[PDB]
Amino acid sequence: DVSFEFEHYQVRLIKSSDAVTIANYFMRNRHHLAPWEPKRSHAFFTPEGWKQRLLQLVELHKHNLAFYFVVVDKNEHKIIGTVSYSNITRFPFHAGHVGYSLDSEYQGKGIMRRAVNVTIDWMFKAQNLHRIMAAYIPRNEKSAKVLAALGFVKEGEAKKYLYINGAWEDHILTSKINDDWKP
Amino acid sequence: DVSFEFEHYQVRLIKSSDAVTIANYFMRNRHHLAPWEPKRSHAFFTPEGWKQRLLQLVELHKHNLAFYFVVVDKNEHKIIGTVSYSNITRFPFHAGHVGYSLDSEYQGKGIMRRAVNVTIDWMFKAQNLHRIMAAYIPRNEKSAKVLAALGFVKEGEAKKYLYINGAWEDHILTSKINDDWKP
Ligand code: NA
Ligand code: NA
Ligand code: NA
Repeated sequence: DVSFEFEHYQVRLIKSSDAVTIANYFMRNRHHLAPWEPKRSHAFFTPEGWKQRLLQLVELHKHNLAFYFVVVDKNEHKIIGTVSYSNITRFPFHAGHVGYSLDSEYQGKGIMRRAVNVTIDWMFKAQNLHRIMAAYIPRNEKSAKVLAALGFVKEGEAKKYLYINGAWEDHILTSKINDDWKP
Repeated sequence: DVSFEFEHYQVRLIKSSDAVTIANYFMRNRHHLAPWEPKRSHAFFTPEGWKQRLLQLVELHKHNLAFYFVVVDKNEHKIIGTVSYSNITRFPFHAGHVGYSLDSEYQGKGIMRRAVNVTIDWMFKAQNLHRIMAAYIPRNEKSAKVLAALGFVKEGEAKKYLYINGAWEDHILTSKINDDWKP
């Protein structure tokens, strides 16, 4: 099954047996991630909430409708990042949205750059997507740099795009196009 | 002295008291190592040979001239690996050579990568080395992957470099440079 390794990390599809570790990761990083993401339900921080979500994701993956990757620190046996491909459409768009997160203690190590690059490559080659879209709040410099480094091209800006922490936030829209897409 | 622990392992400087256990380790891995390393004398595989060797090493440790680390399985109280920093030069090179080995029953667990990573980090930060050199036979894929994972950069190739098991063996030359070295 789908697995990528570099240094002491492993990037792979999330599994049902990840329920506790993924809940631990979002609990651990609750404060760090809170100002950048929409309001989260209680189930989002719990292993029982993730048990249910994982049932849905297994089903989504069966139909090639979603691909939720975790970044594992093999030294620590814990999840330290996520790379999620969602809102996948086939004909006539062949597009998906990518969203990612990283543990607050693993910043500035090029992990997100690598994890996203290897998964985009797989989404293009193994899943035959034509387009991956990403959107980030302009003051999220780390996110901007990652996307630029990976050859995502800025497409414009949607003002007041997503409701986060009680306010509409502008987002830069960016995308990467797969020239080798097969009809 | 210097000590690193992870899982059920400890990486530390070798000591006089290790004479028997280091001997057992090389005697245990004699055959797995013969195709990969230079011919060793008989004394290399005896506790008495190491007593002497250790008296020299203990001395090199004292004047920061050499750092011979062992990897210990704390559960079994056995040495299962080595990481040796030798050929150390201060001004105007600030460089040394790393050589390492792992017990053949302990392969595939990333033990070597972690042992070398944590000690390179110490050589850079606590010993202020500028450069660590490593060289490997191209068909030693296990060694190549360790070095790649730790960010060693290929500098070239030395044909017919070391005489091993009755023939001169080509070696890839690699290094890691400490950008934070202080003059
Ligand atoms: Na953002
Ligand atoms: Na490591
Ligand atoms: Na020989």
